[PDB]
Amino acid sequence: VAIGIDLGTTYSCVGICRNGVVDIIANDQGNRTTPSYVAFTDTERLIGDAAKNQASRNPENTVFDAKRLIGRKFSETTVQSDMKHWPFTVKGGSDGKPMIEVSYQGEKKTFHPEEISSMVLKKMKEVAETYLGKPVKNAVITVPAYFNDSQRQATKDAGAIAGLNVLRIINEPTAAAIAYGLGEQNILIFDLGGGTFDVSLLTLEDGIFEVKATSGDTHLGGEDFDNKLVNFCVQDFKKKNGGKDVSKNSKSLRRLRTQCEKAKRVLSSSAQATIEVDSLFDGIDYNVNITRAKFEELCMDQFRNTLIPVEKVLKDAKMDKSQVHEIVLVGGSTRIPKIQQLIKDFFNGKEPCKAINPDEAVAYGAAVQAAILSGDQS
Ligand SMILES: Nc1ncnc2c1ncn2[C@@H]1O[C@H](COP(=O)(O)OP(=O)(O)O)[C@@H](O)[C@H]1O
Ligand SMILES: [Mg+2]
Repeated sequence: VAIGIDLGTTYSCVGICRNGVVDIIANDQGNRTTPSYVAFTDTERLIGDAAKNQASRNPENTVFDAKRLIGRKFSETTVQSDMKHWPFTVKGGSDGKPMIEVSYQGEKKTFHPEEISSMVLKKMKEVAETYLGKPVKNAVITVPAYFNDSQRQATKDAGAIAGLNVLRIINEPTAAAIAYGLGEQNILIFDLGGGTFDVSLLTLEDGIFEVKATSGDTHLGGEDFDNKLVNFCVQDFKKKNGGKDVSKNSKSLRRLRTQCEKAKRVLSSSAQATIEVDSLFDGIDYNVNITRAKFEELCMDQFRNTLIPVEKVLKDAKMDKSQVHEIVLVGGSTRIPKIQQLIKDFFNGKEPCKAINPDEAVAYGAAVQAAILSGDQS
């Protein structure tokens, strides 16, 4: 028995390929993906939905973004940039590795990034075990195509810490292509997730995939679209509440961001949505209606700029966009209709591969590869 695990920047996903078909496994709360969050409380260690749902109440001890630190040295310039985002403490050890400091059961505990990720993997493992009713040990784990040897080995080590026999580390874009069962074929993976954007151009030759070029933006994702709605709501609240500034309270903002993300999802299938927060700031209730057009308007420049990395990978691959045989939409943010419209137009009306829920495709393909590596050629 071998599973496929997408260890995602913001959400992870686990699937299993049995008898040639892939079942993505929902977790305790019925969610087919699980937040890559770990929280420490006076009494318990929380992972996934429970961790994220409690983040606003305990930001200092709720850890996320471990993928941004795994396999890196603390001094790298990316860590210095990324950290003004994290409410949790990160320090450098003697070896120079990042140490995530939190409080757990009234005590101070430090964890390496791969130890945090091992906790997320262990959760996904248990999710599969509950669904299967039997233990699981073998697994394939995916990583971004640009991950280096240290980041990959640290991800493999996280698997071993979680009790998993890691059969192979594989590239996220190649997993997505495998999911779709894709002569030479030029394949463009457009992966717009919760915190990151990755564009990869692949070639399929004799059933063998080759990554020809990659680009993207490590700080463009759904969360940034949430923040445009948050900025709008902060200005709106000020206009109707005598200039009171909600942004000065971190809890209020986080409560507001949570509702902005919810409404954003609604706007992917409805023409408008409501953002509602009772007692948001002071004792003042907040309520606003957001149309798809206004949401699109607020994010247009960011939506438009997703195409610049697409042009770059094609430039680097010495390839004209008309030579792309398939466009694969990965990442939950590719559910936004305006994003899909921009991609299709850029590729002159070519319909993209999107039938597989975009936040599951990576786990989907990973599970396929896990089955094949287990001797199951079904
Ligand atoms: N229907 C939807 N419309 C717009 N965005 C969505 C929708 N569903 C999920 N998302 C977004 O997708 C993101 C998560 O994508 P995911 O693929 O899990 O990210 P990652 O793989 O980087 O962890 C979140 O920002 C979330 O808001
Ligand atoms: Mg993911």
